[PDB]
Amino acid sequence: RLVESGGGVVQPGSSLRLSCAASGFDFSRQGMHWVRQAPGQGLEWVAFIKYDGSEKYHADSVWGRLSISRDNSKDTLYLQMNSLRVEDTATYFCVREAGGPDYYNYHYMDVWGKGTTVTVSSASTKGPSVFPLAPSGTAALGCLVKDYFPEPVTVSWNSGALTSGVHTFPAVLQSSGLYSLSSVVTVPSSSLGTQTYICNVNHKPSNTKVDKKVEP
Amino acid sequence: SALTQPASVSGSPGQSITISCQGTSNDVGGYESVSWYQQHPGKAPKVVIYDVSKRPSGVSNRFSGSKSGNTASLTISGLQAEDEGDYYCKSLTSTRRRVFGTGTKLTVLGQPKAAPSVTLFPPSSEELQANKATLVCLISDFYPGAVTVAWKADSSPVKAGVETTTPSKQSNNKYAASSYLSLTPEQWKSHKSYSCQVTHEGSTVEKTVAP
Repeated sequence: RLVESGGGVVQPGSSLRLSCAASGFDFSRQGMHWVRQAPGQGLEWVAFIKYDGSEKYHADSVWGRLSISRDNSKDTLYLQMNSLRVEDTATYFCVREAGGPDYYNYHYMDVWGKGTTVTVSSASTKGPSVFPLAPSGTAALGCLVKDYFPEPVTVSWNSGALTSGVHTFPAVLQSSGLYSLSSVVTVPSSSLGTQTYICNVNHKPSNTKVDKKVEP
Repeated sequence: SALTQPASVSGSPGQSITISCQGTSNDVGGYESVSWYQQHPGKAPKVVIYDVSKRPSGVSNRFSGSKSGNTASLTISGLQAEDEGDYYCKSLTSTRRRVFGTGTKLTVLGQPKAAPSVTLFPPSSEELQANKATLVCLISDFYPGAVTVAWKADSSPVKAGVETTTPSKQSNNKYAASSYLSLTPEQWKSHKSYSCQVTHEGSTVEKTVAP
């Protein structure tokens, strides 16, 4: 078993130190890895350290900012993260290299920690900017929620009155560091100009509530 | 530099499928250390293959591995629902670093395949007066979810200022995804038209909007 910690949400340029506490096996005799995975992305190797810490390898993307290291008397693996970048956002896993006699690395990873998250973000707590997406015998319309931080925000229609045909999509994280998402409801073309359509956007962290009227 | 895998495979239950991992002679073609990892949502990877042919104790005999040249392949016989997940290959490189595949999303198939519904929204007038512009390409009702999204101003490809979601599941047993295009009001008005081309299972659907 392995347990990561030290993670959190920091600003680009700040520094952070991850620690993975190990148990149930002899630590000083085995090599260790750090692997990160961006949200909705694939795996990426970060660093590897030999059992005795006499050698360490780092990935070209995290060179030379992120430094692996270990204390064998504390049975701990460390990751020191400096000059952090927005691209450093990911879940960092403490991982064990499989080994044994004739240890000698077997070149596969047999044990994983549940992982510790790290979020490097420029953004500060901020209210959502809501803009209507207007319909051009079924019409499609919706609201555009833009530039809010952090997740989540909930969106209803006509104050929960209209639940039929509503799709609130996942939010995209823009390079600026701010989230944006859309919500669309499918309605009969005939009801337009007749029925009023309103979306209710609610941001809890910033305590922002906004109602936008959507019309042709 | 990542080892290249196919973004996605899919198969009917009972079907045999194959995933390819193509490296160079300095990692995949230079060593026997290629290993393969299965990953479920919200869980940590588990090794299903190592030393390129070998199964770790506890793994089904339905998983095999092979290597030809610089391309190593994982092969799953008799797909069962529980095989659905993302698959990553790991290789050792001449400098003794490790490198991972780009990943493969494997779908054991519940229902028949389904193509995406594509809606494109021009920038709202409230936003135009805000001195910003954004195009919203909304994708829905497709399966298995894997989609290439591509934007074109006029007939010209546009790689600048586009963010796309990872396909997410709907209540109706089909996926959904979105792609947003950031532009300046001048850009929006300057160009003739803007296109959204969604490539799903080798097939592209396209919608278009203009000032």
